[PDB]
Amino acid sequence: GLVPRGSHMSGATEACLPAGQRKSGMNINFYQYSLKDSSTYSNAAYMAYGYASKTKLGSVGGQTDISIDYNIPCVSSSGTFPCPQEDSYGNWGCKGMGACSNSQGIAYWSTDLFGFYTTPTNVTLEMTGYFLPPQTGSYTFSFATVDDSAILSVGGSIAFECCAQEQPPITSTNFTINGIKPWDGSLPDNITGTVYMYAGYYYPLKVVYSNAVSWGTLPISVELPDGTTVSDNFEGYVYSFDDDLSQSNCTIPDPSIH
Ligand SMILES: [Cl-]
Ligand code: NA
Ligand code: NA
Repeated sequence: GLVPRGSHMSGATEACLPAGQRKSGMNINFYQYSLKDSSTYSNAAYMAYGYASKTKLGSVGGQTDISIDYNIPCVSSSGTFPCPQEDSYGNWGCKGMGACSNSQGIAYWSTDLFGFYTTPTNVTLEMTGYFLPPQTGSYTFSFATVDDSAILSVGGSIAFECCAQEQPPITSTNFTINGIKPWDGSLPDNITGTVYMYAGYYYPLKVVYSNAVSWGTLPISVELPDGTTVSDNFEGYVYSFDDDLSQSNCTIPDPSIH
């Protein structure tokens, strides 16, 4: 037939064609989150949008390396150095450093999260931008682990609205990856999610990440239609556009027929 039929029951992911100046990387907004609060970040509403009701701490733009790997200090006999989580032992030391004199349970200040000075022990952040698929097909995003709670959303009206990257968060809880910390322990059941994407359309992407104490971890990857994996450094795939709420044609509700 002359035209493609379209994804069944209007099932294609919404994408966008912003007409403004494209900028490399994602924007990161930082919000207050309380030290040792193991409940707030277990709620879907909080992780989708409620985080923005807490105080905004600041922001950084243009971020292409988006994985998180925050290691608390070990105040050791040889100086103060970050301790890989898997090297921590006892009550407590860090392998190759001896015993640590400092508490694992206090807030720590660092620029490890995107160069922004804050407390990676206890914070929530929102990454926004647009993913640009180079190839049409199935993309599988993943979190290798999650310390402590995280979601990933892809698509217009799921991550955010087209041409409206900078707006307050939308209320969708239709997460592509639900890595929300379970109520009473365990890892979330599944930390991959798949999206079918058409080459050359800009797909809204939101990651919301929260930590309550100590180590923070969110190693982000995507497997491309050709079977290759991109991990941590998403340069060439992720972009930002300043809002243009007046660009009438920006939203492509069905890229499979556009
Ligand atoms: Cl040691
Ligand atoms: Na780590
Ligand atoms: Na943690």
